[PDB]
Amino acid sequence: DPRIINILRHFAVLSPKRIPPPLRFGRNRYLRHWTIHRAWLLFRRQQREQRERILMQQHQSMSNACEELRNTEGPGTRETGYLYRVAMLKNGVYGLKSIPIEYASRALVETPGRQAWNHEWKR
Amino acid sequence: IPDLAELETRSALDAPIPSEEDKKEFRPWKRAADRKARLPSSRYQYHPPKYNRGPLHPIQSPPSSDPIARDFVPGPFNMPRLKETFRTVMASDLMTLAYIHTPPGTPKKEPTERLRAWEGDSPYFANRARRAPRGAPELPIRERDISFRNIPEIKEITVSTFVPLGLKNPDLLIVARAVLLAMTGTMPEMTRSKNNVVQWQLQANKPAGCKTTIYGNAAWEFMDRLIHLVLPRIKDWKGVPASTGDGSGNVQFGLNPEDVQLFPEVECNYDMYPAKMIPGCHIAIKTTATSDRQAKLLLQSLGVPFYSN
Amino acid sequence: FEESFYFYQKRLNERLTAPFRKDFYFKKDTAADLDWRIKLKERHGVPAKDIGRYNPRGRMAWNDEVLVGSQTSSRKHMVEKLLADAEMRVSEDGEEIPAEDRVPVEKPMPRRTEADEKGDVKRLDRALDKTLYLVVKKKAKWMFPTGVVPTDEGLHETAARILAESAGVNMNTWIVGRVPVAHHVVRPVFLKKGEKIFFLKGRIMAGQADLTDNLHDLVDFKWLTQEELRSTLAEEYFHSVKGMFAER
Amino acid sequence: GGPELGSRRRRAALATTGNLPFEQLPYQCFQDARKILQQDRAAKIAQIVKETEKIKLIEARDASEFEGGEAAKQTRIKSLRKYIEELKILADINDPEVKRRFEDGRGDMTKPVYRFMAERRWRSMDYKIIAQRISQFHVVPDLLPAFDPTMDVKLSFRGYQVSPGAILDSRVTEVAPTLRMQVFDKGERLLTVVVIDSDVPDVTHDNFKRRCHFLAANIPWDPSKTVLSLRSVGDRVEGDVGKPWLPPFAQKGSP
Amino acid sequence: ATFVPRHRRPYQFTQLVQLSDGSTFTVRTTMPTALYKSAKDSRNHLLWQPSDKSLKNV
Amino acid sequence: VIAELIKEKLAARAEYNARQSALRKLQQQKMLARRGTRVLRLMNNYSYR
RNA sequence: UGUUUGCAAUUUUUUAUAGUAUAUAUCAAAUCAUCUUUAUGCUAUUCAUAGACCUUGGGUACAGUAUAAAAAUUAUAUAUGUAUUAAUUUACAUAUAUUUUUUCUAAGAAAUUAGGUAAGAUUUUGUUUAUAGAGAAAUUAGAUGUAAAAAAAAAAUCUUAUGAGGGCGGAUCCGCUUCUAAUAUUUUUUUGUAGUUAUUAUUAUAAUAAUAAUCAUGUUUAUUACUUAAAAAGCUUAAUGGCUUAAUCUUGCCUUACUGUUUGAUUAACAACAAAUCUUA
Ligand SMILES: NC(=O)c1ccc[n+]([C@@H]2O[C@H](COP(=O)([O-])OP(=O)(O)OC[C@H]3O[C@@H](n4cnc5c(N)ncnc54)[C@H](O)[C@@H]3O)[C@@H](O)[C@H]2O)c1
Ligand SMILES: [Mg+2]
Ligand SMILES: [Mg+2]
Ligand SMILES: [Mg+2]
Ligand SMILES: [Mg+2]
Ligand SMILES: [Mg+2]
Ligand SMILES: [Mg+2]
Repeated sequence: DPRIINILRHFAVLSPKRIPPPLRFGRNRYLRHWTIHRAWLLFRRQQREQRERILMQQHQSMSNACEELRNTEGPGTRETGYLYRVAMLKNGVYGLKSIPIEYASRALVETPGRQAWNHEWKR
Repeated sequence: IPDLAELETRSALDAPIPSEEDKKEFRPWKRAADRKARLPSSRYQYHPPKYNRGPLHPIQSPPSSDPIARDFVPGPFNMPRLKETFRTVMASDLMTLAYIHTPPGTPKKEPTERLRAWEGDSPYFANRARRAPRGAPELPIRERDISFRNIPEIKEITVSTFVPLGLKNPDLLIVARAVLLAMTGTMPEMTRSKNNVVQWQLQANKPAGCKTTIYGNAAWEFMDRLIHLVLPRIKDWKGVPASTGDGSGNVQFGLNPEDVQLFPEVECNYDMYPAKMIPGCHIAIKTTATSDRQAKLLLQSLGVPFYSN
Repeated sequence: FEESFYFYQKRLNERLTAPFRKDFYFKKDTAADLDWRIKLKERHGVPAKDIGRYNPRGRMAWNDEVLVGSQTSSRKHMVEKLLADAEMRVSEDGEEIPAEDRVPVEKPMPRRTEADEKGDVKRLDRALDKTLYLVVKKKAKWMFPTGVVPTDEGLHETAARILAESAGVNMNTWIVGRVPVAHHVVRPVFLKKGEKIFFLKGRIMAGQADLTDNLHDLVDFKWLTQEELRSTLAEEYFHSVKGMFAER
Repeated sequence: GGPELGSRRRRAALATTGNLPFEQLPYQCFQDARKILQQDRAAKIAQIVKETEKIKLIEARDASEFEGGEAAKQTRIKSLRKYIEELKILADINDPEVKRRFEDGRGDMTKPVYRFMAERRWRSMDYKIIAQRISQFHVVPDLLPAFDPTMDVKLSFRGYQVSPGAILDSRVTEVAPTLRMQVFDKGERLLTVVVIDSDVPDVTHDNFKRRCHFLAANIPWDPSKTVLSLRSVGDRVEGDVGKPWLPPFAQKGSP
Repeated sequence: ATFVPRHRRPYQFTQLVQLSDGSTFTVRTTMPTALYKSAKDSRNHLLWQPSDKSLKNV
Repeated sequence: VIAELIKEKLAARAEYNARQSALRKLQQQKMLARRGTRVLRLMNNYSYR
């Protein structure tokens, strides 16, 4: 009971009748937030257009490569489109071992570790 | 230029940044103290109402983005390191790994009506009702290709707990609700049972669990806590089953009570919950993907191991 | 602006979120409780360590914004306050530890490593906030590891073989698939034979390149950034691969 | 400390605070945000000068050079002009003082920025009301086959603003009303005002007839003008009154 | 008259997380601990590091 | 200068409370006369009620 | 001084001034319980003050990296140690309680409430995919697609018009009717399909062409519009019909589930009458 009463007190401060009220800004305060909200959503637009511009440029570099490759005769006696048809195959792309977990598991960090990189890694 | 003349000339954005001498005289704490009085209130005293009564009611509510609104939630406090990771390294790898080339002058693909109509010379066919979905009774969504305009991402996550024994012992529901509160940072909503089963002592229409939903950054942070702090600490964990997937780009899997108390938020105050009351949970990761093989390819990009099942 | 905006928003969450209940995390009159109450009083009641001093209630809750040049919103100041709050300030007996006998916590590692200071271009722990590219010199032009495609292999089987025959097998690498991310064409001189190079993307997770006993006539190597490739690779060679670059 | 300065809070704050422009209040996030919008306004202005010159080249370009000819030359200048009109709004839609100036009614309606915000304000509440009145009172199709208003019109009788569709006493409506109009497109134009009674009973033929209670043409108007008193359309305001104000009336028993 | 609900969110702190590799990053959580040291995580697990021999005991 | 504005604020309020009380006085007076009036009308059989 | 403390920002109204109807201020009401002691307390330091580490206390602090200068201040009954003074006065220190500040035992965890009105939501059943405990049977999460810069122009076919008060006969009614306008229809004769971002090619960062992307000045959990067979669920009880654009569901405020009289119908209710049903003023 004493431990359960402690839980119920945690749900009491979260009651709709006890949580803090909606903010009340004056004008100069309301306009300062309107200016900060307008610059944040603009910063997000710039980061979006940049983010999406690079993706479109990577995509076009792939297209220009896979368009040339589609019209290449070779190597040797292989006919036109061979390498192109071999590059468009998706064998193993949608399986369990598609992306190595040593690469995906390494998410970014604010500061590096004691050993940032392991040059002594051996096969 | 005449066009530049139509712009506002009293530009406040083109003003110089403040001065230091004038910044040293700006002391909001001293203004109120040295005032020795209360400033008169402004005659503008509009306050958002508690109810929305229509688009034509005299008193209208502002959008949730308005700070004075009742739905306002303060904006981002940080950048989740797993969203930055995906948008920085992985997004281009999925776009490169899953890429099918379309020649330049390829005509667009016109989708065909999935509810077919009767076509023919029989006079009956004219006013026949459209045919049923071929195969299943409900139409499944069609898969979109992964391109520079469709990168599958994580949208939200739903954590839920089903506690049937809470009908006998109401304390199991208070504890289950407090774990999902600390595990997620939201206030869960109680759920009820829907079917009667005498063998299982299950009565219908009685509170028997809770559920949360976290969106945006909160969902990316929850995955970081889960993939990198919780799942690695489960004893003899093989991975997420390869059978998971609803056929629309959403992944589901369940945890045990011995794995829910591994969450840093639950193991810090583990002594405040009674014994043998911390529940398990069902975690549904909803992605922007459009297939089971796209959602599995997305989680593999985040460090989620799968095992054949 | 991101640092100012986060800090600006962490104080709005102070005015709208429910208060902090210490009784839900610390048992009364214990080592954890006494440690919390001591460091809480030094913050003047604010249970948070990264928003300075601000009371969401009272006659002063309207003054929530900091002025220009405020160290409080910086990312160096919050980490200083989060580390100053992690040190145990109360021995397990319950008494305050002297101001001199307190153990400072191990501080985070710096973002700029030693290689960043020296400028070693053969090091992979350099420029940790950017993408590094492996260029190799062939007995001399800097380029990426290339090789002719035999009639037996494809583009992804040749790239995997060329890389091993060029930089050793001691690199934990991953060819990102079979699709080429860039290409460079050298027209023929009507004579001489032209070249149609198709580049495949690769990621390295551990190891280091090794040019000993390489089958191709390679001399040196280095790991460069995008801004550095522009000064090392040829103008036409660079114009063809730059579309493959990333944000960082 | 007179009323000409504003409200009491202003006159009180204007004497207990410092003289510092609102845009220079040394707040950290307010200034970092101001710099983001300052560097963006300079990028929109630089874009207006770039598209402006791009039109000069296309203008000097003879239609014979265009694959589509004169038709393809105007469809391309039409798109550049519109693109320019959008950058002129986006160059000031983020200004905090342009918003203050507009909300105070002190906005220059000769500029696209203030007319853009005036129409947005009008289309939020007052347009939805007039739209509902036109449909529920069957003004369409009775008077016009289709009608989508594009300017604001608020009429008042003896200083008292009347709501759209309100039943007014015959003594109140005995004098010509005063229209508070607002146009949202640039330039000066001539307006024509017509007041029509749509429910005049004609017992002889057992049907309703229409009757004009006011008619006036050649009323010059610009987006800067606000008030128009129909009494003064001949003497003060330039116009041609075809029919002076007739007091509205309704015989007993009719709807 | 549809009700306009308000959000009921508990107090959230900013926490420093130090993984087993010594790397650090900041998160947002409800627990009041300022620094969370992790001795066992994905950086020290054989299922996430199948090519790390230090963690391989055979 | 702030005390003057506050005195103007107090004066406008105290003035309204005075004119508001004077209006409430007259209303209670008119309600007292209306509820006290009694109109006895000739209904039938020479009876008044 | 209700309204957030740096400044004419919502709607209508009162009063006053200027002004000849407008303009500003002001007032009230609606929308909303935002919490408000400018310090009287706390904190750090120093000194008197005993003296082997004590009470009580007097100063000091100068505040944008805001500050010691309020992170939340009430009141009372009993008893006690110290000290007090002309006092169980006062302060201190507890223990026992009772208290206001509603601010700490989840009703936004419960009840299947069925009518009037207003707003909002619009496949809820079943089937099916997946999902710790979980199994034939428990919960949760899913299950259509499209569109969102912008048109311009010529003819024809009708149909409409309280359009031209059209014309000819017997302004408005009827029959003939030409013109104009509007909706619809044609696979119709077409014109245009940009701009922006980037890519490739050519030309000398700009121009031209081609290709791709493009609802987005907006807290992406976007939003908005249209579309998503039939059955089923729901709608007081069987069956049939109907409703999904409301007759279902949710919420707010309510009780018209009102009083009297009365119209036209149910091809003159039930193949009469009567009790009935619907409907108007
Ligand atoms: N959101 C929009 O206004 C918008 C406009 C046009 C297109 N889109 C499309 O939507 C998809 C992407 O949406 P998005 O661009 O809005 O994503 P977004 O990531 O920028 O916004 C989603 C969430 O990320 C947060 N966020 C963004 N930047 C952050 C930062 N630096 N630090 C911390 N948090 C941050 C946002 O506040 C929000 O919570 C794409 O298909 C894009 O083209 C979105
Ligand atoms: Mg963004
Ligand atoms: Mg269902
Ligand atoms: Mg099962
Ligand atoms: Mg009903
Ligand atoms: Mg109701
Ligand atoms: Mg009959």
